[PDB]
Amino acid sequence: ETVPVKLKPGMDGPKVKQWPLTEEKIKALVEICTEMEKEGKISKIGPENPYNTPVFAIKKSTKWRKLVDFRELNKRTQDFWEVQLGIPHPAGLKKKKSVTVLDVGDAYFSVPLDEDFRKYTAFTIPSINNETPGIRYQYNVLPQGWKGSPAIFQSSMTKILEPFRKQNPDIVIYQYMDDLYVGSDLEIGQHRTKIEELRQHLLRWGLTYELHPDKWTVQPIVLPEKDSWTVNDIQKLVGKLNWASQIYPGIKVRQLCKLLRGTKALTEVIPLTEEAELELAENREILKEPVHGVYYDPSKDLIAEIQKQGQGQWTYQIYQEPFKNLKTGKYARTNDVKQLTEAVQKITTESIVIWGKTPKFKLPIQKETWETWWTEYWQATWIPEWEFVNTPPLVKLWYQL
Amino acid sequence: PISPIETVPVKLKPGMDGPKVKQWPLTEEKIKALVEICTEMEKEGKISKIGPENPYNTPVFAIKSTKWRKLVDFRELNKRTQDFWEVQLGIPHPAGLKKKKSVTVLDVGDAYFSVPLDEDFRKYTAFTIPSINNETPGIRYQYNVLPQGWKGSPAIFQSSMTKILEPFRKQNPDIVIYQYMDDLYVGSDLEIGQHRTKIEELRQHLLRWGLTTPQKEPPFLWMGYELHPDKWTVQPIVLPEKDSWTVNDIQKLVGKLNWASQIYPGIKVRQLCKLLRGTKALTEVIPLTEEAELELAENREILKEPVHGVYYDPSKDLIAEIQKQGQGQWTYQIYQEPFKNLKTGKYARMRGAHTNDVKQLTEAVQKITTESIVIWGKTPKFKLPIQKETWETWWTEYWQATWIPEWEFVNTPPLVKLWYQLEKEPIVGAETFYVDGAANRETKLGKAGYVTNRGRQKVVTLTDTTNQKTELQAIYLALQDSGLEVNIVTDSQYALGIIQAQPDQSESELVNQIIEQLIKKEKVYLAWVPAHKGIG
Ligand SMILES: COc1cc(F)c(C(=O)c2ccnc(Nc3ccc(C#N)cc3)n2)c(F)c1
Repeated sequence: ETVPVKLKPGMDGPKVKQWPLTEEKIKALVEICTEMEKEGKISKIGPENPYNTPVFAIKKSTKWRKLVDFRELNKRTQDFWEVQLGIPHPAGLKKKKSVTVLDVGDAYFSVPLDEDFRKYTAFTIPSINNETPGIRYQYNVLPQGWKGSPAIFQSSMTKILEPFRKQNPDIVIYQYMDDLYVGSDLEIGQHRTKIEELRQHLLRWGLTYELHPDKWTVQPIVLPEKDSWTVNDIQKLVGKLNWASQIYPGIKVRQLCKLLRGTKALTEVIPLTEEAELELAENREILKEPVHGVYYDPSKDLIAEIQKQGQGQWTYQIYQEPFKNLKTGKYARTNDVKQLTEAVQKITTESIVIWGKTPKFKLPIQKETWETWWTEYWQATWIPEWEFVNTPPLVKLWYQL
Repeated sequence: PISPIETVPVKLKPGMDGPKVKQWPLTEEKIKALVEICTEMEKEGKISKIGPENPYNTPVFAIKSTKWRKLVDFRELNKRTQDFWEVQLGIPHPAGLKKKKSVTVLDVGDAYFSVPLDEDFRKYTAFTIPSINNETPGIRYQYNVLPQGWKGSPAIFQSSMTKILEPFRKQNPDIVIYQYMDDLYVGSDLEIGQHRTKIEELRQHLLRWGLTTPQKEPPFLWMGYELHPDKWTVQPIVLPEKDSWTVNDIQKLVGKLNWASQIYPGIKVRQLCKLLRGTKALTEVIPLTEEAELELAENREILKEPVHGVYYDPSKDLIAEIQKQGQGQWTYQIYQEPFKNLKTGKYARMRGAHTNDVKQLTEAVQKITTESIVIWGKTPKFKLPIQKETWETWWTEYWQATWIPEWEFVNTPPLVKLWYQLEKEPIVGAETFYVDGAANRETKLGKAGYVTNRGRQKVVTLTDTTNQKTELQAIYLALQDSGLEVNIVTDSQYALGIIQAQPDQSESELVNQIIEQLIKKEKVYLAWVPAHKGIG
């Protein structure tokens, strides 16, 4: 049976250009698509389908896997998968000691896609140097990467997980696009054993990564530990505090701009006055707590900003309204683009676990460079929204650790 | 013939109904022409007489050797027809083609008229040969095949042709067939004998499907290229020798040089292009500046010897070499064996108001990388005129992420280098300038000045300025008056932003002058402070 899918009101299907692919990935996509056609998941199509969403190959471990970029289709179908069939997000997920991520994309390929929606899922396998017109397909089944798929499969997913949920009432299982997030408080051993039990239930239905949300603790903006303070050091201090007070209610800076008056040499050493190291230390303590007055709004989009620090470390903030930070963090250790790509995936994963939503990313990189390289290191099954930005380098020196 | 192929189903736009344009009255000779033509077309099955039941119409007419042509004006049916997939999302580049022993072009005769139209759609293609002075009922036909000038015809034809070729392609992997409009280019590595044989089998296969075909021999003119089986080049480029250059002459000259630059190394057009700048009449004469005239000469020299490119050997790496030509102009060549270019190119676009050569080189590299993936499906190995140390210095410190594929230093001056560095720490024993700049929005007046830790103080006044400009001025002030070493405190994120990117070139003269200063210095530390917080 098929569930009726209708796009947004008065809006047409996606017509997104296929970004150039290298030969190895074009090959992988031919291999993969010949098999799926053989298995009836997709069918060739004719010129009378004007639609087109981008497709690419990743690895996710040397098995090529096909990644369809349904970001546009998702925008244009959002009434269907958010309002008519929305999957609710559990607030307790972020509270579990251990959250394991299981790929269940294989499930959708057993459900037929509404015959009248299929045309909107067209994609192209292009050829090198355009020597032969692209190979064109559309889906016959719920495709991976479309937010419509888990919305439709929702009914069958809860049937499958029903036994396991009943037998383990303190496990939270959350579905976001092609993945299941499974959270418990068990000892890591018992937790893993429970995941293995969950696989078996999945395994009977055609469905053949470990987080620790508790440890997730904000990176508090940090104020230099010193005994010796030059004019420069204090200047940088006021700069970093000034900016913090944009976010943190009750950040005071005056007893420090106190010592910063007079046009004194930058290198000149300046004694920390009593009030000064007091106002300073008080700010330290405010900077350790969460922002008073900032709250997630379910109707609003999430934004993520990333800054290249140096030396393989990146800082980020997630907000909905600028300077009203919902979360801040850092990320560890090669290649700039590789690290950015990794950081974006980590941040998206946390974002899904916390709000059941992915952020729109402001990325500090030239468009064509991100575009050229990101799939060489992309491991996830989803793709966040992104845009390309020219980072204020002041913004970034306020987030060092 | 009319291909026995399946038809492609087609629909009007949701909401829309078939066209109903009233047939204008035609002169009797025009009427006579159309009747003869439609009779011949009817006999071959191209069209069908239709009844008065069919309510759709499109205006038909006829144009003048003393042969007549039937023009069906499909403006209305077209805007009411569905959108189709694009025929070509791109055009091959010769540099991407593999060398071939023999190459043949067959043109499909009467392409559109040899493919059937979806029966459910034909009705909307109804047209009407008017009677003399429009007194009686017209003669009404509808199309059975793809109409000339209809929206869906290029796509459905190409798809039909692709569908048809599929067998032959599958039974003939070592043969290359390229579909372009109503031509087929066919290439193989067979000796002429077995080739012309494979070519006949292809024809016979086309014939069984309703497509007739011739045979032209190389070189083939196509998309402004000249294709041989072992080399390629651009269409013959003739640079006018003339005493007076109009805007339109210079436009066409820049167009030809740009096109020629795909294979003629080091073509330049910056100075020619500067002439075009401005509001300017097509017919207006533009005297060539000296640099423009020097440019014309150099290209002139470059274009004398015919140059061809080689084809791609997939068993070998691609080497890409880039050189700075100066003034934000970059040139490159791509070869697999030195120095037999597959193609050349140039890059000159300014991305932003302020940059340096390292940023520009990186952009050039990015443009070439994308282009290689399109043409050859892999990235080239780069040879760049920049030291490894220079490059890793800059991009580790810079806030933007970057990454360029495998590359290595090549000593081909000018070399790319950063022309100053900004200190990482306050400098001891150097004057600290607290600079400040500001503009009254209401009057355009602006003061720009400074106070140092050594009591030096100065304030100039500026006119028709802006806060942005005055803040740059204040920094420029402090650089002029200071010694080879200097600390500078500003509240301008804006000036700070620009200067921290180590620009070496800019659109603002202020910023160029500030760049003058910085290169002259021996040490410069720039510091930012929050404005109005009464810092110094
Ligand atoms: C627009 O003409 C064409 C002709 C073509 F076959 C193609 C190809 O698809 C193609 C594919 C592989 N090698 C060559 N090699 C090749 C083809 C023709 C000549 C010649 N002359 C030399 C080499 N051509 C194409 F993209 C454009």
